[PDB]
Amino acid sequence: VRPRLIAELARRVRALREQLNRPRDSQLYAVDYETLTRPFSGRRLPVRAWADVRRESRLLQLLGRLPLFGLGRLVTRKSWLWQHDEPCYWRLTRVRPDYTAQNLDHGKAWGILTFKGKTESEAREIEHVMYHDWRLVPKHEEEAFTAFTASVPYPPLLRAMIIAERQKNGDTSTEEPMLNVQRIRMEPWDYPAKQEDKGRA
Amino acid sequence: KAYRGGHLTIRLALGGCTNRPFYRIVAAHNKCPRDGRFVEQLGSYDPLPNSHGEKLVALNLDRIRHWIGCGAHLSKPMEKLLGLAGFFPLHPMMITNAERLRRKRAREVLLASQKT
Amino acid sequence: SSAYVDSHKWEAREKEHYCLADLASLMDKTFERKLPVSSLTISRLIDNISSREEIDHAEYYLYKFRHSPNCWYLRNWTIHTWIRQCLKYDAQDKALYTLVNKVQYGIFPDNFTFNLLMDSFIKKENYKDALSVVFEVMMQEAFEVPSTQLLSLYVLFHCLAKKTDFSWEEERNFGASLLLPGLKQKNSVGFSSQLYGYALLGKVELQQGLRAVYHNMPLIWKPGYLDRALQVMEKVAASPEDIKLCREALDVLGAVLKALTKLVEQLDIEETEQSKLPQYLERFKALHSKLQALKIESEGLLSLTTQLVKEKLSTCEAEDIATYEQNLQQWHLDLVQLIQREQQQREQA
Amino acid sequence: QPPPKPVIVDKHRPVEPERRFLSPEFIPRRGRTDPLKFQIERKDMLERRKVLHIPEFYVGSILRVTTADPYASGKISQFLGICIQRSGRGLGATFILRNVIEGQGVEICFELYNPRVQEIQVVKLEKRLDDSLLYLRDALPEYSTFDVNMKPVVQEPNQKVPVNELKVKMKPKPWSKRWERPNFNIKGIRFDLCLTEQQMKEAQKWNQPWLEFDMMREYDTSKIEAAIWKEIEASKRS
Ligand SMILES: [Mg+2]
Repeated sequence: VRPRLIAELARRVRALREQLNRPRDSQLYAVDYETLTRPFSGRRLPVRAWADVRRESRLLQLLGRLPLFGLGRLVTRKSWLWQHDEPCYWRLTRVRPDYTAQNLDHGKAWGILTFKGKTESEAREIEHVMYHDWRLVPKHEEEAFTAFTASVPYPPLLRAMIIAERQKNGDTSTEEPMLNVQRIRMEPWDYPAKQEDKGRA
Repeated sequence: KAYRGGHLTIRLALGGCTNRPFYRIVAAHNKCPRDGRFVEQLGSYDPLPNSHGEKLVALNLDRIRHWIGCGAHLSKPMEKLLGLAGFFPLHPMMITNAERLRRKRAREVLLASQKT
Repeated sequence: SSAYVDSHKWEAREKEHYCLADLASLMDKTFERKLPVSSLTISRLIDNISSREEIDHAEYYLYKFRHSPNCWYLRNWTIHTWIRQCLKYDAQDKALYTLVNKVQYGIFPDNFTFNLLMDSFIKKENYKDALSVVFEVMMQEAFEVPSTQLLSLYVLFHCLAKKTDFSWEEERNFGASLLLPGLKQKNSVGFSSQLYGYALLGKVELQQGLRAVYHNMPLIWKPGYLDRALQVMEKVAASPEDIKLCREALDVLGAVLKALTKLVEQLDIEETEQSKLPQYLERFKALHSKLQALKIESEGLLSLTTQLVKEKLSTCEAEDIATYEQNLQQWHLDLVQLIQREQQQREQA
Repeated sequence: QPPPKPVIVDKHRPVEPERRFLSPEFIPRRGRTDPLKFQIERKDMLERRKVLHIPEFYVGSILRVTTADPYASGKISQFLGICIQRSGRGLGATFILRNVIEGQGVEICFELYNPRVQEIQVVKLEKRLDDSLLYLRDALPEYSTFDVNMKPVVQEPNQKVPVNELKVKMKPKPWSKRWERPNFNIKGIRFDLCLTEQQMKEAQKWNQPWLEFDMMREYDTSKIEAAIWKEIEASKRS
């Protein structure tokens, strides 16, 4: 068998150069509010977020106006609070801005979160930080804001199949068979996701 | 052919000449072509009626349950066929299509009553 | 309060005396090789500065540190070394510039240090600079401090000495800043200033909508600022003492002038504030009559009452200084560990 | 927002002050003639110096030159290159530049008082151990490979001249000038590698110590260079 070396050499060199001089956070997050197109990509923005990108600002721009980017300060998911009335927030624990940014308007930061007043015991990370959809809540109006408070039949064919099965078995079992649904954790769309799973250019 | 990632998916394969489709529900990878290779030929469907008028379809219940327990996603037309069968829940888009057709038919009958 | 203002310990405690040019060259090399650097270098630099252009070098290197791989630290004692180095050598233009573009430099003074700064402003007797600076403190959102009395003095004096009829930016800045000092729940002055701030915010909403209320200002989104004002006045009339000032007349003027004859953020079921204006004004007249039926002198000038605040001001200055000395000594305790931490590198070398 | 202003101040006292420097073409040649000729050509080149700046440089400095040529795109010609030597005296004084581009080595001889040259610029200012660097022809091309797009390396206004103490590798022996001899008194080349102990011992045959030990041939310059300083200051202030 003939081995090949230049292929692995090029793989190594490309990985090294990528990790070395990949485009920067702010560089690839920048947007021109007039044309609504990200530089380095030439892609247009979605119509639903055109207005948000025109009017509203970004999370790090909100956080740059207060010391230490406001550890423990009240920032809420505007999308969550428009999709539902209940309060939802982010117990931001760690923060790191990008040094190449001029206004320090980009970076990575996260901590514990809460959905519908349901806290979790893990400092898991944010979802969609770089959007123009972020709203900061002051230290006043905090407690009033953070205040918060069977089964289904089977399909007809499936239940008929089970009826015939247990009739062949010999037990009548007059009860209609059902499954559990309170166990099923049907989660809303907007429950966040992990960043390490999704890649980056 | 080892595909990058992908997943098992039961979907429709097309057979027969033009203007005579014959669908085949069959398990395969997400990345395979339409009539590409498969794993197990599960069931069939004919969208045209027979001499009696019936439209035929065959489903392999135990094997389909085995494949779902192993893990395989469903395509919208085949899961719609399953919902029509009743082994599977009915489709919300089908409900909406029926409701829209009924709204349109009521509107047309109203327009006809206005014209007459 | 010269004792509260000046302090010889800070200027005669732990001075380094390294070469300014050598520290400049070191920082330049480190920031040209763009590797991260500790705050010890900047601290020693600032402690060694004794000149105007040296403070300017510090400004440039602080900009570089903001744009350096690590800037979140921003140690309070380092920024206070900088603040002293600036204000003792009298660079008020530079101080104000940094403080206004904090996002460009990221200075974040604590309560006692900022109170020293504003006392120096009092001594030099300037008004517009202190006004802009208290707007920047409103941006900071730091008011759980004994400097709350100074902020109240400043705002209550400058809103009266303003002499500016129409200015939307400045009027929103006021209507937003007048709330935070009064949140300490102290007296008529406190909650009536809260009420007047609610009125100002409602006016700003009615005149330019709710967008600017929250876009570049951290505020709450409930459009019923007039409803909240009515609620406050109602609970006050129901309940203590109410030493009142005639800014209720300004509130009346605003309400009447607004009652006088694109993205939709408002909800459909909820009415339009334009159509609430009438019942707003009717309930406002109602609460006015209720208050005058229920304290109603309306002659005690609000800024004149802030000199009576100077007594408990001098009282709380005690624990203010105490906490300041605590912070100084604990800085000195935990900081010496970092000096030997830098010596660890030379020991390993 | 406006951008901040860069500021740097390093004030080590006995480093900043450098005193004077003369060009190698104001001084005349050993030959005999009336100093009136020198005075006239000097005042002419100074009346031209009032216009043209000729930024100070040395051999081994990288210079960029723009010249007005009658036939060219825009009738202007740009050229960047390493300075190999400064030759001639008076108005005819020239400097040589060299650069390898597209694998091929070009050299120019610029007259620094011609009017068709538009301006001079010092991208880098250095001094080599060898006063004349014509051995770069036989040297490897990578030593003379300098890019045109490189911007000027800004130097402090008053500092000593940087001298890069280095050595150079060379093409194999089939040369043109036979650089190994001692009459050239050059050191940048690496003949320890480029040739053998036997060949260097054979080359030291031509060693002539009486050249440098002799004392009647050299040319004392203090007098005439002082006079030149005087005349330069006079014509400048006038
Ligand atoms: Mg030859």
